[PDB]
Amino acid sequence: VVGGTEAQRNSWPSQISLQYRSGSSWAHTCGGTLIRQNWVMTAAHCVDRELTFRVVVGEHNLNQNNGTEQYVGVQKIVVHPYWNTDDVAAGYDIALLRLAQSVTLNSYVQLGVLPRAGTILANNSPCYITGWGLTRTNGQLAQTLQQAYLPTVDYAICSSSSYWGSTVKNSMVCAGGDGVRSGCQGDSGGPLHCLVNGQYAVHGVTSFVSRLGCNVTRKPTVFTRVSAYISWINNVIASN
Ligand SMILES: *C(=O)c1cc(N)ccc1[C@@H](OC(C)=O)C(=O)OC
Repeated sequence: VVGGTEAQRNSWPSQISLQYRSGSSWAHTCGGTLIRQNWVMTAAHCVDRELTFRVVVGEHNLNQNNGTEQYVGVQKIVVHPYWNTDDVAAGYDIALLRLAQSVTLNSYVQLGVLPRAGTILANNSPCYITGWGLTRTNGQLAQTLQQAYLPTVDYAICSSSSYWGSTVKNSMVCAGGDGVRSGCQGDSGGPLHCLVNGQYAVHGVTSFVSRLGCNVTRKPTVFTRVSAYISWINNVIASN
């Protein structure tokens, strides 16, 4: 997260760290959202590599023991059938991770609330991006969970030429694009939490920023629109 502020410990308790085994250590790669005590939602992109992955719930500082962590193995990964590694701008940047165990829910560990199917937000809707990603373009990961206020930008503006054009599809949410605040690599997979009827709900799974840089005026961060996937997400869980 470019241009963000440290989050309070308990603000975003559905945030996870997606980590891979890196020699004899574990490194953060992605975010995600805990959606069931045994299921995480992230981006397909985050699991293109055939690596050994773990989930961290209740994470605040990547490098220090918070006294609130739970560390859980990934038992099965289910990527969207239409995801293609070579075409992110096609969309379907969505994955569901089944965990090797159910996590215990407490103040640091809650489920993410998903929108109703089909739900589209109005332009300039109040949303936050969270995550441990890079804090400048070509910079380094954050140690503590960062948040940025990132209002939405509706599809008609986002798909205009001076924005993303045709790169962006109505299966995606765009948010931000001020030049100052963004998602950045390491936030892929994470949540875009948006305030609807006085409750924060996860409308976005972080997908991409510009090759030109993370914080680029009129290049909003692009999310997979969760409301487009609710039938698929339910259909996976009921059967897996
Ligand atoms: C996501 O964590 C990530 C990581 C790496 N190494 C490259 C790209 C990405 C995505 O970044 C974000 C901000 O989502 C990405 O831009 O995918 C196209």
